Parts: sequence; C-alpha cells; structure tokens
Amino acid sequence: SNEDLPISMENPYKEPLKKCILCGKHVDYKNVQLLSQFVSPFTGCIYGRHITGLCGKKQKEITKAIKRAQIMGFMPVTYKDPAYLKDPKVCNIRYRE
Amino acid sequence: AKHLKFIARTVMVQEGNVESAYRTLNRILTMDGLIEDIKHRRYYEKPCRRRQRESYERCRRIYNMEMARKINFLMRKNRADPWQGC
Amino acid sequence: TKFSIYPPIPGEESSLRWAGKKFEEIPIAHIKASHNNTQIQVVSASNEPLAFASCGTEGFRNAKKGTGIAAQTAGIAAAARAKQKGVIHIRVVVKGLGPGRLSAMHGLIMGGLEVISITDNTPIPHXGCRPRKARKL
Amino acid sequence: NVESFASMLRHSPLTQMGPAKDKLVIGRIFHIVENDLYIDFGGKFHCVCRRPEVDGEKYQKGTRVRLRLLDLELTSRFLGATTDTTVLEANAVLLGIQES
Amino acid sequence: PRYELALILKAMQRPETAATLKRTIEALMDRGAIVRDLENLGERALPYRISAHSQQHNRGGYFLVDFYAPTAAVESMVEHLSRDIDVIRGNIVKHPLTQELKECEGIVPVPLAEKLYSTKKR
RNA sequence: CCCCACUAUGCUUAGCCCUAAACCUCAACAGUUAAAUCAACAAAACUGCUCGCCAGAACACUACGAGCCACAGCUUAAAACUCAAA
Ligand SMILES: [Mg+2]
Ligand SMILES: [Mg+2]
Ligand SMILES: [Mg+2]
Ligand SMILES: [Mg+2]
Ligand SMILES: [Mg+2]
Ligand SMILES: [Mg+2]
Ligand SMILES: [Mg+2]
Ligand SMILES: [Mg+2]
Ligand SMILES: [Mg+2]
Ligand SMILES: [Mg+2]
Ligand SMILES: [Mg+2]
Ligand SMILES: [Mg+2]
Repeated sequence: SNEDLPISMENPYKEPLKKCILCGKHVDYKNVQLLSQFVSPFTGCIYGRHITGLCGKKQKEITKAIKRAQIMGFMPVTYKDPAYLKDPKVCNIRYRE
Repeated sequence: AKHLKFIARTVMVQEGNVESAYRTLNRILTMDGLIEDIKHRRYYEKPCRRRQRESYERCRRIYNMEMARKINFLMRKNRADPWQGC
Repeated sequence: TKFSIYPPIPGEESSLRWAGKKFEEIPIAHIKASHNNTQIQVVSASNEPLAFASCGTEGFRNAKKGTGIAAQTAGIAAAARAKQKGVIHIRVVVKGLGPGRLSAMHGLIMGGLEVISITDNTPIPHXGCRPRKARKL
Repeated sequence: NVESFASMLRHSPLTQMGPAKDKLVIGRIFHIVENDLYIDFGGKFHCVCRRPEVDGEKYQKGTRVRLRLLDLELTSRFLGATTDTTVLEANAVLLGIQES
Repeated sequence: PRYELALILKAMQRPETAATLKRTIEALMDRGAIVRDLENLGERALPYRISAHSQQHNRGGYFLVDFYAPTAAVESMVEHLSRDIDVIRGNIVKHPLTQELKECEGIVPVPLAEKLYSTKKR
C-alpha cells in the first residue's frame, strides 16, 4: 500500500517529567540547614508549595521534618537560624520588593 | 518567651528612614499572613464559620488566579486596530 | 558595606556602632498599641525603666485615647522623659495592631529620639486560649 | 504516479520541523501598524512583534526577518470554558533581519 | 526494630559527659537493646530555652544513639530518660534509614478540571 | 442586640443519653456517553440488579399502645373535626 501513512507511537519529543530540587534525596529532621531553607527568615512560618516549588511528596516530608525538629531542639520556631541566613535562595518570595 | 529576642520580625532602620522600614515590616507580616491571622483571632471564629470562610477564600483564589491568567493571555491583543475601517 | 535589614547577632562581632554603643546595649522602646489605648515604655539594655507614657497619662480619656494623635502625644512625652536620662537611640518593639501602631512611633522621632530597629512582637498563639465570641453588630 | 496527501504531509518543511518551540525561522513582513510588525513565517497564523529601536527604519513591507518561534498558535483553556481561547496569531521573538 | 535516639546532653566536662553516655547506653543494654553506633553531632546553642529538672539550659551537646530493641523496650527507655537530670531532651524515633524512599518518576501536570458544570446556556 | 463580672457547661476518668439542616437533602454494585440529552432550578442524561422509603395539606417530630439505664425524654406512630388547596 502506502508507506507514508502515520504510525502509532509514543511522543518521541516528550520532555522528561520535571522533578523538585529534593527529588531522590533524603530529608532528615536533623538536617536543620536544609529545613531552614523553607521557612520565612522573619517569622519562621513554613512556606507553601507555591513558594518552595516542591512536589506533593517532598512538601509533606519537609513539613513533617520541620515539626519534628522544632520539638526536639534542632530547629528554632519563631525565627530562622541566623547561621543559615546565607544559604542559597530557593524559595520564590521577595519581601523588600 | 523562650526564644532569642530581637531576631524574629525585626527590621533594621536604614539611614533614619523609619517610614520605609515600617512599611517593610508591615509587608513582611502581610505576606506571611500574620496580619490577617491577628484580626480573625480578636473574636473566636466557630469551626463551622471558619470552614465557610476558608472555602470562600479558596474559591476566590481560584477565580482570581484564573481571571488574572486570561487578562495576561489576552493583553497582547490590546494593541491598535490593524484593520481600521473593516 | 551593603545595608542588612537583619539585626546583628549578639554572639557575633559586628562593626555597626551607634554613639559608641553596640546593638545589644541600645535602650528599648516597647510600644503596646491596643484598640483603645497606646502604652509606651522605654527601658535600657539592663531592663531598667527610663520613661513611660500613654494616652491616658497625656490628657486623653475614653474614646479619645484610641486615636493616632493621642498616641503621637504620648510618644513625644515618652521621648521627653527618656531624653532627660540620656537616651538618644532606641530599638522599637511594637506590640499590637491598634490605631497608634505607627503614630506612637512618630512621637518618639519628633521628640528627639532615633529609631534604628523595628520589631513586631504581637502575641499570636499557635492553636492557646479561646478568644471571646463574635459580636452581633 | 500521483503524490498522495500523506506523501505531501510527510515531506513538507513544516512537518519535518518538529516542535515549534525555540526554532529559528524566516518570515515576511506584510502589514505594519505603527510599531507593530505582522510577520508571516509560513505557518497557519502570523506573529506580531514590536519594531526594534536599534534599526526600526529598515523594517518595512516585504522585508524578511529572523524569528524564534515559541508557539504556532496561542490557545489556552480557562475556568468554566468548554473550548480553548484562541488569539488567531502566533508567538515569536524578533531577533534581526535576514541577510544573504 | 532499629531506632534512633536524638539525645541532647547538658554541657558538662569530658569525664561527666563520657559517664553520661556510657550510663545511657547501659540502660538500653539492660533493656535488651543492641546498640549499633554512637554519633556525635557536636555541641551548639539550643534554639530555644529548655527547662528540665528545675534547671535552665541554654547550651547542650548533641548525640545520636542507634540501637536495635524490641517494641516493648521503647516505652521503658522513655521513662528512664526523664529521670536522668543530665539529659536535656530525649526522643526515640524510627531510624530514617529503615524506611525505603520510593523512587519518584517526577511531576505529572494536573489538567484543568472539565465537565464540572452543565453546558446549558445560562 | 452592646459592656463587665461570674456559675452550670466545654477538659479528664467511669457509666449513661442515642438526637442534628447526622445534608454532598443526590442509596449499594456493575456499566454507558448513543438515541428521544433534557419540565424548571440545582451538581448533564441514563442502563442492569437489589434493598429501604413515598402516595393532597393541616391536625402531627401529636394522642394512645409498646420498647428503652431514658421519667419535662427518645424510637415506632394514629384518628375525628377542618380546608380546596398545600
Ligand atoms: Mg512555653
Ligand atoms: Mg467553669
Ligand atoms: Mg456533618
Ligand atoms: Mg436524608
Ligand atoms: Mg444500602
Ligand atoms: Mg458507579
Ligand atoms: Mg434545557
Ligand atoms: Mg426531634
Ligand atoms: Mg413523642
Ligand atoms: Mg394506638
Ligand atoms: Mg406514651
Ligand atoms: Mg434511628
């Protein structure tokens, strides 16, 4: 017949599924430096997933890890640890502007 | 009461411009949601009323974000008429 | 160096000085801006009372107290009594969201005091006492 | 020996381009309104680009320019809609003037 | 199974801290636990003030105790740590390495919900 | 209705009480999106099968009988008179 007819295939141009910054990495409640990167530097409020950019699974992990660290003397509650104020900025939030 | 003081929600005044610093402090509290939390905590909001308010705000957010997306999507069409007279 | 909105850490060493006094030694001006009244107290680093003023102690009574101008009057008076004891620079710790939240701070500025840091210490319970019932207005 | 439509579609330059995102193409300016340039790059819909300030005098009718396509057609489905909202135009970023 | 004891000790001298760690470990062994490893995360200032046994603590040393103990041994150890005056705070949790993190394919985009309302002409 | 003070109560233990706009007022399981899609509105229209329930309004979340740790209670639940509407 005709060899130019379209064939059935999966999309070859399909880009790989996007992954969060913490995809494939363990989250531990003792890893305070990682946890402090997802709380406000003035109030210590836990940022939402619209700010952190994490997926559903890691957002739950960070929230559970932060809550465990706060009660076990690893993470401050009312503020963000000053020693970790110079970490790379990964949350899409701006206060002064 | 048991945390270090003068760290949380503290803004340093630059060159004596107190007006800018206070607005910066006010905006930070608003962005984190502290300002709205305090006002609703003045009088107790019953659980039935809170869920109705939250559902209204969540529905409001969906409509606000969807309408905003369409406005930005159609903003490129705000140019002048390219076929004037037709 | 670039200005940092974050306060210096008491443990760390910082080059910022105000009339030869470090940030931890600056007297503190606590402001309590309630919905009906504003109370301003200035204390030193060693928790020594220096000056206290309020709308009720500055010729305002009843509903007149819950106004910005009344808080501004108290702020000027609080600065005047603090300035007698040698207070120049203050750290502002404002508590409450009352009408005199900012106007009371203006009185301190116009009274001869300098503001270097602003802190909000409004009490927000994290779940706490159940507040009063809603008003049927 | 008649070329079938499937043969025409397979060998057409548009089909062999693949995805239109971040592809350099050459378009022709056919209509100009103020500083808005209407450029047709052989697709179904044309693209509208602002007149560059560096060399805006050269951009005239019939001038060929270089484009980086971002979408052949701009459509998006919003809340409560049963169909996508189409702008009847393409999205492209103007880069320069094609020279031979 | 395998547990992890997030142990925060009062800032003391080396002989006193060393005695406390040995005494705490012996409590686990007396309750059938098999201690795996003893880790030292250092000593840093506590994020918030902690009051315990009518003492105000501003600094404390961080240690981690990994051990294998039966389920019934967890309850007994918690009661033991409360009576110890040299322990600022002691919490027993599952060892995070025991849980296996499921491999994540990525993020699947969520399409806009459709057919939520009838197509009647309102 | 506004303001203040304070008690039952909201908490814990043990035993009761068994009600709600207990409402997502939209039954369980297995399906379909085709025809006539479909009163209206609401949250599109239906198929197979089974169970529960409903037959004008009011009297009536009532009377009586019965059962219940309930005794100013709950569950089950009428009738006469009346109206031509609800
Ligand atoms: Mg406390
Ligand atoms: Mg009482
Ligand atoms: Mg319910
Ligand atoms: Mg029902
Ligand atoms: Mg059933
Ligand atoms: Mg079904
Ligand atoms: Mg219809
Ligand atoms: Mg009833
Ligand atoms: Mg009855
Ligand atoms: Mg009977
Ligand atoms: Mg009876
Ligand atoms: Mg029943």
